[PDB]
Amino acid sequence: GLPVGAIMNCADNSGARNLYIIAVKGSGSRLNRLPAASLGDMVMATVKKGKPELRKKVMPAIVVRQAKSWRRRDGVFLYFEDNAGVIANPKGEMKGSAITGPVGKECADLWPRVASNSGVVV
Amino acid sequence: MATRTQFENSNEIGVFSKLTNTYCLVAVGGSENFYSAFEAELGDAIPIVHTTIAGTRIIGRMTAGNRRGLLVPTQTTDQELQHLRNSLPDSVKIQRVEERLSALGNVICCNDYVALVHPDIDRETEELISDVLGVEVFRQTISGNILVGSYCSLSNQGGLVHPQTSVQDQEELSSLLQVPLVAGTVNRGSSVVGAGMVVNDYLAVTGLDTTAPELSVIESIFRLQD
Amino acid sequence: LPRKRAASIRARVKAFPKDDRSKPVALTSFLGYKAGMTTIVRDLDRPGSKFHKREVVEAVTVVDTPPVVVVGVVGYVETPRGLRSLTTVWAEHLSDEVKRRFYKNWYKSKKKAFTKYSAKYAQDGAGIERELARIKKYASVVRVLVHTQIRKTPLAQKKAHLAEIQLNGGSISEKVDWAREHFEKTVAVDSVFEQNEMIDAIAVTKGHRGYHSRTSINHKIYRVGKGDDEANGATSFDRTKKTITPMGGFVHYGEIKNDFIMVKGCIPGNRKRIVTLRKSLYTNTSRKALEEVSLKWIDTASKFGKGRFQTPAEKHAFMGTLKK
Amino acid sequence: KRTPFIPESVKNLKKYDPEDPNRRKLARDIEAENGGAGVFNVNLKDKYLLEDDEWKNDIMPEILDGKNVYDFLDPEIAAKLQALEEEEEKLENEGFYN
Amino acid sequence: RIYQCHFCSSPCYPGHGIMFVRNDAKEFRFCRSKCHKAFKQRRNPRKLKWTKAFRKAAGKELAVDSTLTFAQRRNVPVRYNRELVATTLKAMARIEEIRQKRERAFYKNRMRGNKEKDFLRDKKLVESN
RNA sequence: GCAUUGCCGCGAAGCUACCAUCCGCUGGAUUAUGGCUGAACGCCUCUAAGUCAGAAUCCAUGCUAGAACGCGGUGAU
Ligand SMILES: [Zn+2]
Repeated sequence: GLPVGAIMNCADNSGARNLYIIAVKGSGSRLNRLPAASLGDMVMATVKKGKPELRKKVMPAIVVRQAKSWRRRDGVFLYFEDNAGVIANPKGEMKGSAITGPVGKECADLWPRVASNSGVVV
Repeated sequence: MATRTQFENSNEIGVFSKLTNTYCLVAVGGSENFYSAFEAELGDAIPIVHTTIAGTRIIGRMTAGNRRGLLVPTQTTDQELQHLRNSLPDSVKIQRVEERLSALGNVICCNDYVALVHPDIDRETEELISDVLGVEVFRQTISGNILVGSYCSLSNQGGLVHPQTSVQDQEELSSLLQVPLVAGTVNRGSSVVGAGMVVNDYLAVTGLDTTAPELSVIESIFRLQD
Repeated sequence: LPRKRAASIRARVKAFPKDDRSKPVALTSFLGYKAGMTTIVRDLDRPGSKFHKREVVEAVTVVDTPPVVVVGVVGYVETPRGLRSLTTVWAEHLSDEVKRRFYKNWYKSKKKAFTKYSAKYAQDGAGIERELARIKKYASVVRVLVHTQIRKTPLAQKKAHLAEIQLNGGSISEKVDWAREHFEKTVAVDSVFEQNEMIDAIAVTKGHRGYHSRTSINHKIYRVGKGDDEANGATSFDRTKKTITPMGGFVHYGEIKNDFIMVKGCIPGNRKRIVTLRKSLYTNTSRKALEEVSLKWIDTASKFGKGRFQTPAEKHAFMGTLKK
Repeated sequence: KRTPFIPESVKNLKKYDPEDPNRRKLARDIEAENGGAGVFNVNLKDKYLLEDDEWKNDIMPEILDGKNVYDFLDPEIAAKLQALEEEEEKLENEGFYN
Repeated sequence: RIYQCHFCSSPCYPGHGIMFVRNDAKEFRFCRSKCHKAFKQRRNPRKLKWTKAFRKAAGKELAVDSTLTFAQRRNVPVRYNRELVATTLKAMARIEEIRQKRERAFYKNRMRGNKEKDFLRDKKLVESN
C-alpha cells in the first residue's frame, strides 16, 4: 500500500517519529511502475523527525500497519488504522523492545523477532 | 539435558513452541524434524500438540499458560479451539481472552505459582490469569521492558532474564518470584531469552547458536543436571 | 497465432486421452453448460506450504450438467491417409431437439429427418446388425454419438447439441455392444467423472477479439452435485438444507435443477455456453492433482447486487416480519 | 510452598537412543515410510483423546441455517430446552397465539 | 465463523464485507460498502432507520427472548461429544421456529390497536355534527 | 434556459486490471561450443571406444486454423 516516497509511523520505542521510505527491497522491475511496500515488507526508510541521530540515515524497516484493504487467505478484507513500520537490522532482529499498536499477523509470521517484540498482534 | 534444536533454519524457539510441565505445543509448518526433536525429548510422557492459533505457526508468543491452564487470545478460531480441547486433557484449562492485544507469550510470563504480566494490562485478564492458571499475579517490568515473557523465562526451577536487568531489579523481582535469577544471553547475543528458549522443570530447549557458556548458565540456574 | 474466429460455437475436441483397455467401457468427455461463478471456503491440505490446515477461499465455476443420452455410434478405421469413418449407426427414436439440429426450418418443415431409418428397425435389424458386426470386425477406434437434455435446462434454444466421444474402455465389440444397450438411454457424469478429477475445458471464449476455441487444462473438480439433492449447497460443516442455486439464481442464466460440476478456477467462455469437459490427457501427479479437497462452506448469495443472505429463511429470520 | 513439577511418566520414560535397532519411532520415522519431508501429510484426528475413537473420525459442524453451531453447543442443552418448551406450552394455553 | 455486521448486525461471511482495525485492535466488520462508507462518515446507526440499531432501539421487533439464551460465544471449549451435536441441530431449528413465531405474534399485537384508535377517531368525525 | 455525466449520498450492469483470479515450468534426436575417462606416443589429450551438457536445427506430442477447386460417414429428397 506504500510506494517509494511514503511517510509511515514508528511503532517501536527507539525514538523515531516517522519513517520515509526511499527504496523497497525485493521488488520487481517493470517500466513506469512503483515499488510498493505492504504488510510484512522490509524496505529502506529514512527518519524525517525525531532524534537527529536516527535522522539523516536510512535504516531497514518492516511494515506492521498498512491501512489499505488486502485479501487475507481466509475470506476477509481488512486494513489497519494507519501506516506504520518498525526499524531494525537487515537480520530482522528488532531495535525496539516493545512494539506498540497492532502488528499484522502475516508480518509476525514472517519475522520471529518482530513477533518476539510484538505486544499487539492484529 | 539441555538440547539445541532448530526450526526451519531459525534459532528462535519460544516463537513457534509453547512448553509447560504437562504438555507442549508445536507448529504444523515446514517439517516434522522439529516435532521429532521434541519426541526424542518428551516422548509419551506429556502430550505434544500440533496447533495453529488463528492460522499461525507462531504459538508460544500467542499463548500463555501453566500446567493447570492455558490462555488463548480472542482471535483463536473454534475449530482450532475444539482441537485444542479434544487434544489436551481435563487437567489443562483452555479459555479465549477478550482483550486488546493478542500476543500472550510476550505479555504473560508465569510458572505454576507466580505470573508476571504487562503492567498496563486490563483488569479482566488480570482476573482471568489468577483464576485459570491459579497463580499469583504481579504487574512488573523486567528492567523497564514492558514485554515480560520474551525478556524473562520462568519455571518452578528458577528464572532467566535478559542482560540489561539490574541486579537490584533481579532481587526486587526474585523476592516476588522466590526463585533465583541470572542475567543471561541466548542464541549468541540475543537478549530475547523467552522466545530464544523454552523451559519446564526438567527440560530447557534452545537454539543451535546458544553457546556453551549460555548453556552452562541455563544448566546452572534451571538445574538441568540432577 | 492468427486470431480468426471460431468455426462452431461448440468447440472441437482435437485430442482424446489414451486408451486403456484394461478399464471398463466408459466415456472420456462430456458437454455441459456453464451457469456462473461463486466462492468456496475449504481447508488446504498442503504440507510444504504455510497455508497447510488453513481455511482458503476459492473461486469456482459451476457448469450445469443435464444427463447426456447416447443415440448413435461411429467407428473409424485406419487408412494410410488417416482416420475415416466407414459408417455411422443411429438409434431409432430421436427427439425433436436432435431432429431440430439437422434442420434449419424446423418450424415449417415436414420433419422428415429419420423416417426411413426407422424402417431399419421395422426389420429384424439385419442391415443394422450387419453394420454393428462390421464395426466389431473393422473400425479400430470407436466414437459414440451423444446429445444433451436441453429441455431440462434454462437455455432458450430448444435445439440440443450432438457430439462424438472417443470411448477408451476395452474391447471394440464390447464397446459397440455397450453403446447398443446405451442407445436412447442416459448417462450421468457420476459414472464418468468423479470428485478431485483434474479435467480440461474446451470452450469458445467470449466474443465482443474473442470467440476463439480455447483448451484450459488441469482443473480439479470440486463437486459432482446430484440433481435430486436439496443439500447441493451443503457441506458436513454447512448443515443448511440449500441448493447450489444462488440467491435469485445464476445471473443471466437461470437455475440448476439438474446435476452440476463445480470445478476449480476459471474457464474460457461465458455463461449460457456449450462447454466440453474432458478428462486429462495424462495422469497428472503434481500433488496439485492428487489433492483430495474437503469443502467447508458454499456462497449462494446474490450476484445481482451486494448479497447479504444465503437462504431466504435466513433472510426472514434476520429481518423478522415486514409490513407486507 | 512451591515445588518443581516433574511427573513420574517423565522420569519413567527411557532416554531416546539415536543409534538403536529397537527404539521408539519419532515423527521422522513414520514420515520417511510414505515419502519424505514435504510430501508427508500430518494426521491430527487420530491422535487426540476422546470418549470414543469413532468420534475421532466424526465431524464438528460449523453453520446451521445461517447460524454458527459453536455458539449453540453447550453442556446440558436439554434442561434449558425443556424449560423453554414449558414456557411455550404456557404461551400456548394462555391463548396468546391466534 | 459467522460474525455480525458492525453497522447492519447482518451475518458477515468469508468474502463478504470490509474490516476496519483501529489502533486499539478492535476489529469492525461491515457486510457491504454502504455500511463501510456509513462508518467512514462517523454516522450513527441509531439515526439510520433500516439498520438494526434503530429497529432494536425502536421496538419494531422484540429484542429479548428466552430463546436467545442459547446463542452465545463460549471461550472455554467443550470436548467433542457426537451425541450432543444432533441435539444442538434440533435445538437451532426448533428455537429459530419459536423465535419467528414469537416475532410474528409480537407484531400481531401492533395491528389490533389501530382498530381501537380508528374507532375513537371516527367517533370524533361523527359526534360533532 | 443552463452547468461537456451540474454536484453529492448510496448503488447496479458491462468493459477492464498480478489492481482481481485461474491455467499453462510438452518430450526425444541434433550443430557449434564446453568437458570426462582414455590410449594411440610410458609426458600429454573432450575422441580413437564410450559419454555429459548444449542452437531458434529436425521429429514426436498438445494447442490454434482447416485445402474457400481436400476427403469421408450419415439423413431426407
Ligand atoms: Zn452491513
